[PDB]
Order: sequence, then structure tokens, then C-alpha cells
Amino acid sequence: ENTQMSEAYVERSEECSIDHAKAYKVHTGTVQAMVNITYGSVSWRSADV
Amino acid sequence: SDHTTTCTDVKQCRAYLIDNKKWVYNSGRLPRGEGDTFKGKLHVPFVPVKAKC
Repeated sequence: ENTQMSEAYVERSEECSIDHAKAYKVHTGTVQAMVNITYGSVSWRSADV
Repeated sequence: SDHTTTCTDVKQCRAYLIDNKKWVYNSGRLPRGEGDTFKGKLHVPFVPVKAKC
């Protein structure tokens, strides 16, 4: 004539802040590049476009 | 203190012990206490860290 309770419960692990699978949804976005420009008698100048 | 019990045999009476000066981590292999047991926290020493192997 006795009773043992013994409940259980699932929670996030402590290593979930260092490796996890992020789940993203992708739409169309911007396109960038980088160019190297020289013309005539000047040196190469580069910029992000 | 004391309380000499007026019964005969030692096999027909259970005994317990209430120590509350210190506190223990709530294991799954220990019996739960009486009422509201508080949520007081201890830090975990060796946490994961991202290093170079």
C-alpha cells in the first residue's frame, strides 16, 4: 500500500546555444559585386557596387 | 529530543530525520520533500565553448 509519483518533462539541452540547425525561408534578394577599374594612364581603383 | 516510545519491538516502528541546514540537487533517485521546495540555483561549471581543434 504505497504510491510513487515519478513525473518526467522534456526541455532544451544546454548545448543548444552553440550548435543548432537554423531553419530559414529564402526569397529573392539583392546582388552585389566588386570591380577593378583602370583607364588610360591611371592605376587600378576598386570599389563595391 | 528523547521521547522514549512506550512500545515493544524495533521492527514495528519507522524513523526519519529532518535536516534542513543544507540543500541537495533534485535527483530522480531521491524522494521529494514535504511542500514548497524552493528553486534556488547553482551554476554549472564546465559549459560548452566553441574552440579550435
